[PDB]
Amino acid sequence: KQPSIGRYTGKPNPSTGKYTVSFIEGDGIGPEISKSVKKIFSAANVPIEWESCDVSPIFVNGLTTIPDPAVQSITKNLVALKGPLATPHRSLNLTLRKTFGLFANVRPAKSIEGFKTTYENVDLVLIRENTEGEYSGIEHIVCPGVVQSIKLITRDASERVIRYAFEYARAIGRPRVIVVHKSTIQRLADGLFVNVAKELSKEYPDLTLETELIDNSVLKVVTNPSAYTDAVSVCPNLYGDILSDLNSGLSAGSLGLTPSANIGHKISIFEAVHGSAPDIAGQDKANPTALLLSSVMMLNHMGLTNHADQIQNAVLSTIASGPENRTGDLAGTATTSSFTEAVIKRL
Amino acid sequence: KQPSIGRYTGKPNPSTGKYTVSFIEGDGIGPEISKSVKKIFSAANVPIEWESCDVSPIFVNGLTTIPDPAVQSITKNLVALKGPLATPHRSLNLTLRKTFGLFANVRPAKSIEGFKTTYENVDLVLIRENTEGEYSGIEHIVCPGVVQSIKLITRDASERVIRYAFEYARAIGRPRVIVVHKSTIQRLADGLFVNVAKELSKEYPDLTLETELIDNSVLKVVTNPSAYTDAVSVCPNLYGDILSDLNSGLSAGSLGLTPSANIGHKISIFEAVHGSAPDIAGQDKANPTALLLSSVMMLNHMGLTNHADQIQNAVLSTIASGPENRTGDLAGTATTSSFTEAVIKRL
Amino acid sequence: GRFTVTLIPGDGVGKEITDSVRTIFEAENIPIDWETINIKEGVYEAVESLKRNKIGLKGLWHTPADQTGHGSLNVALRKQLDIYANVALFKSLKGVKTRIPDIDLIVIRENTEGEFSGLEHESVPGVVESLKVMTRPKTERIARFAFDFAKKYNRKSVTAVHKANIMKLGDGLFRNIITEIGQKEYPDIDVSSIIVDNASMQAVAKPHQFDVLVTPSMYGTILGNIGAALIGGPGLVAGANFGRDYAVFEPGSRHVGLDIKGQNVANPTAMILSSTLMLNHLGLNEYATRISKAVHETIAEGKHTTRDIGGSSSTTDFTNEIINKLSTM
Amino acid sequence: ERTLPKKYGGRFTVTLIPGDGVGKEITDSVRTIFEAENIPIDWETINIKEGVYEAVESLKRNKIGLKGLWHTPADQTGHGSLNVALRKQLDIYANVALFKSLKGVKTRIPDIDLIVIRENTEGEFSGLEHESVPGVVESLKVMTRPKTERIARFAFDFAKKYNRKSVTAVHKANIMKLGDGLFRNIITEIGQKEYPDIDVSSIIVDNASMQAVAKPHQFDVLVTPSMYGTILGNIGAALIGGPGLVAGANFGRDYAVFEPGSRHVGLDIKGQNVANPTAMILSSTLMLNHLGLNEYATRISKAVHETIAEGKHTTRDIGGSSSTTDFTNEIINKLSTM
Ligand SMILES: Nc1ncnc2c1ncn2[C@@H]1O[C@H](COP(=O)(O)O)[C@@H](O)[C@H]1O
Ligand SMILES: Nc1ncnc2c1ncn2[C@@H]1O[C@H](COP(=O)(O)O)[C@@H](O)[C@H]1O
Repeated sequence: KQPSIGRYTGKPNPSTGKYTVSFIEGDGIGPEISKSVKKIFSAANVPIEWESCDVSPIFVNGLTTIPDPAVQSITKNLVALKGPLATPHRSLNLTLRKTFGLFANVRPAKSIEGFKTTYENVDLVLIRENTEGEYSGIEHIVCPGVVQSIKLITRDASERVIRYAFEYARAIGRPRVIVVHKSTIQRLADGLFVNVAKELSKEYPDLTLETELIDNSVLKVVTNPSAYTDAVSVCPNLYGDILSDLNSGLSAGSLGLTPSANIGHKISIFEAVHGSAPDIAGQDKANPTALLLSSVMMLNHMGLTNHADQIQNAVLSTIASGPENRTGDLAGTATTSSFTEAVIKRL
Repeated sequence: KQPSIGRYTGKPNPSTGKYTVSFIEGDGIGPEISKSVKKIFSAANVPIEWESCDVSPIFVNGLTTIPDPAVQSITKNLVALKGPLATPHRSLNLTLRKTFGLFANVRPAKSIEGFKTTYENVDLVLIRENTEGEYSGIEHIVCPGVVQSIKLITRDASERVIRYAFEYARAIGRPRVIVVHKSTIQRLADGLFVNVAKELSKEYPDLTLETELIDNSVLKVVTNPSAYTDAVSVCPNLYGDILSDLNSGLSAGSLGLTPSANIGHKISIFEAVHGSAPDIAGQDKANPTALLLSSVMMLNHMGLTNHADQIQNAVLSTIASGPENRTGDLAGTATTSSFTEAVIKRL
Repeated sequence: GRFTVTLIPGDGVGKEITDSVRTIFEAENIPIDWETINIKEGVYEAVESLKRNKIGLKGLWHTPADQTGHGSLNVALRKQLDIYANVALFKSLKGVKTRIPDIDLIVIRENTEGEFSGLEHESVPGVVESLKVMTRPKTERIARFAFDFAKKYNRKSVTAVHKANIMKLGDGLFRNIITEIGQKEYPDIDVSSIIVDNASMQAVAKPHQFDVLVTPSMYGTILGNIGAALIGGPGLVAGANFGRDYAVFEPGSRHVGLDIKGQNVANPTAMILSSTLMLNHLGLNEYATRISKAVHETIAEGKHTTRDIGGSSSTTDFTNEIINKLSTM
Repeated sequence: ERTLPKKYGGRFTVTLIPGDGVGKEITDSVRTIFEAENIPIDWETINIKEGVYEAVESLKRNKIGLKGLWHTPADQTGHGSLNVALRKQLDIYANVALFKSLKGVKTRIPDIDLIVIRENTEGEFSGLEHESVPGVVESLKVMTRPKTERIARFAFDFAKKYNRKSVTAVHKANIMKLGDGLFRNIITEIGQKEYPDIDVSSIIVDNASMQAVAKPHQFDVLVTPSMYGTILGNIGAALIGGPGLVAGANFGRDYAVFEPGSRHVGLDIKGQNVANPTAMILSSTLMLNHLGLNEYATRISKAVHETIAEGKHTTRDIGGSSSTTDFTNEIINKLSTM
């Protein structure tokens, strides 16, 4: 059972056996990294047809809006899979969450088989509040040389993230769920977050709730990543933004391998978190793995367990073993091209 | 029909024909001013028995609380009539509103027959938000020589005051209802208040909604008080606190004649707004008129129209004509004693 | 020998009421030349002008109440020039029927801070916070200005209006700093406090007890309008704004008169009188002493006075009586 | 000169605040090494709910202190840091933590040497918060030019004094454009027109966190507001072995308080004599260098440095089996033969 909170409303397009999913190839290495996914998906017989759309921003009322073509598409099919895009007057990614009601960032960082980094056995899962907190637009110049940035924390916004965390922890069979905070000096703000978890704790008795200060969350994770391999950590916007980029640093030393999932109430977008890599674009050197894993995340969110496990457990995860495969970013010699067919083989 | 918003839940005590009302004689001239009311009420055959209680504060958890005796009493009988009390660690009047959910101050200022002041034909009615606004406890020292006092304005708190105003304006047959504000420079704060009135405006089509800046509300009222004799003005906490004390200044030059009503959702307290006048206490010189009129405002709130109009239209209002009556504060020569019997005569 | 002053007619009766002054000025051949400006964000050009000339004479601009409205830009002008002190002069006039007569009080307000700090936000929908800033520096400043002013114009009493019993930090700081530096400097002057609501009541009922009132932005708008009414109306009130470097003179009552624009019904007493304040400032004041007596006598002398005082004359006619009385002094 | 450190005929009087958790044991370790080296300092030692007053008052007399960490509640009616209270009330505005790896310690990335300077009194540690309506909470984060210019110069001054070539400002200025913006500017701004010899740069806190864990050698000195310093701090703490190896110090204009650079109480192992005093001792040496001794400091640091490099006899958390007691005595032993 997938998490009740951001539940996909299936419905395959009655005319075809398939489900509809918006793409958003994105720019840069996006196109190549993209059709790489389309092919691998084809081969495995995924009940999915691609409705690619363009999120290049309009500017209705000076405030950057996202095109109707893409809005209608994405609101319709309750799911989308975007690759990386450039930096085109109101964060593109921000107006993307605001127009689709996305409120939770899910960020896993797991060690990759056959790619040696300094940290080992790192298998981490973190849910981050992506609505409020330190990252509300609210800041003021109270006088000449004095500024206030205002951190906003509400029970409503907290409740629904903390829920998805309990429910996601359950959906992937992890016993523990840790609320990262700093009630120490942010008594009210972080205190509310923590209490809301403590109160929700009771209607999820199969999971055990722990509370940790970022202090320790960062100390302990870096000394020993595996202590959280039964994790799922929930935390407010800032701690989340840092811990997730940190976790990735532990798992892979960069974030060219990291997948993210942006869960909204009825919609949800799944993206790779690396950049547009404009300088490697077209030359067929990109590494689909990142986006590819977001595809898996998406599959599971949709309910297509069998396909997800198929494309992940076998394929990519396994084909990233043997340096004739792999890509330039992992010592490997293979091209985006050869990685994709080399993948589909064990597909 | 009395205003839906703070509706009294009647129920006369089945054993007696009467309704139960908590008193709170208060201190200072309170006792004398009080039984003055008890007598006048007796004479007119009011369906009311007095359950006097003491609000002398406890201090549960350093935070000043109000005694159980008085709480039970007042929560029970859904109404109380307090006289003036002294200055005993958390405003006594404040913890009085917070523990009984009082949220709206109703303040009328009308010229008195046979007492000449500088302003004439002043008949004013003002409803004031007594929950939030400038008067929330929220203030901060942002650094060495810099302070923030925070004005809080919410739709929930605004809605229910603005409602009682439309509904009270209706209940006393005034066509116009004016929202005093300063959207000019407090765009969001006062803007929200104003919009909430403008939106409520529609579900009260018998009344006409106007909007005025305190700028004009104070300018116009002082140049010509009568321009608002079809008034009922609603406004946020601060503008309210000032305009009401101002209105009284116009009507009587002090506030020894001013009655207030503090409306809560299910409870409601009716008090005189003058002080404890400790130096005139016992000597029988006080002036019940103030509290007495609050009695009237209570009667109406309870539904006892006939009695209220009786005790107001005749009595006091009329007995305050002839200097042999009246009290020392109005040139008169009469005592609290003689004022009360002199009243009951035309009662 | 020729000053170049800034002229900002502004909205409403602004344009007419300024003209009245121009006419009385050239008819008295006063050695000043107007640099005159008109305007949505060219409130820039007003600032830039005043920064050159240092001195200005202006009416009021209009301010929207809607959400996508632009914002005062009367305050913008002051904040951007740090013209932090407003003085309004409420002195009753001989030929004017008022409910309480022989009244003479001054209201000094801080212009750049307080509830005019214009910091506000909406946390969640339907919940709005407006932040009111109060700072020691800006407050010590106005405090001294007020006392300095009271000393210069032989005023005996200075009273701080506040709500310090509720906003213990904000208005508290204000009340302290004032009384505090009226005791260790300016000991010759009587310092006191008064709570804004109670102040409002005394002002309307027994105004003679007040001399000078110092207030934060808001309370000054309120006591201001009480004073405006007390003496006849917004058309009789001289006003001036001061900073360290600049000075802008405007009506002390602060009303636009949008409704009677172009009708030539308006009363220029306000504008002219604060115009005389400006003369005294840039040292002329032979003229000021002069043309004030002109308008003072004109309005005391029954009819020929303008509509709102109880006359039937137009702005045009009232102006010409002044220039007439003036031509025989 | 009522403003130098308490001193009477050659003897400094330093403040000692053991504090909660392994505090009491870890301080003792220093005492012992101190009298065994016959260092001319006398401890004025204090213990404590709001007598955080007496700590302040003491430090105001002596000017210098050596302390562990106090414990801080997470519950709603808890008292509040009072580690920060101490600093705010003395305007000890600058925290320095020293993350330099040690010879005898197994770490995942070796040969690492970076410093994290954080502002102590401001930022998210300003402790201004309120609940407007029920369920809605705002925490206000203050950033002011004066407090920021101050730390900025302290950082550069520090980097110059200890021949550090690079200074990097950690921020989130892309989102909190005013708050962290001001911080990033003021730093880079006054690293360009003063301190031109030093390399100034910025880095976004999240990305900084990632580089720190994956490729830490690229960093030299990091300047941060209160929060980011706690975070990068703990990354650095882990990188070198743990919280027990990190020297720390706090500086104000008039006072100086020396504490562990990692900031952990060790509540769980209180009284067990398992704790590691390297942290305390090393920051204790920092204090000696400060009040001018430092023959001693140079000395007793080499002692602990060699002790832990020399395999067994080291304390539990480094990979040894010795107790706090035993580790201390190896230092005093090595010391007795120098
Ligand atoms: N020159 C003037 N003389 C007399 N009254 C004026 C003058 N200008 C404006 N007013 C008054 O102020 C009001 C206009 O200000 P407001 O309603 O705030 O725009 C009108 O009701 C007029 O009665
Ligand atoms: N003084 C210390 N030296 C080294 N490690 C410590 C020290 N205090 C605590 N720790 C470690 O940090 C963890 C607890 O840290 P804390 O956040 O202070 O409770 C424990 O598992 C200890 O292993």
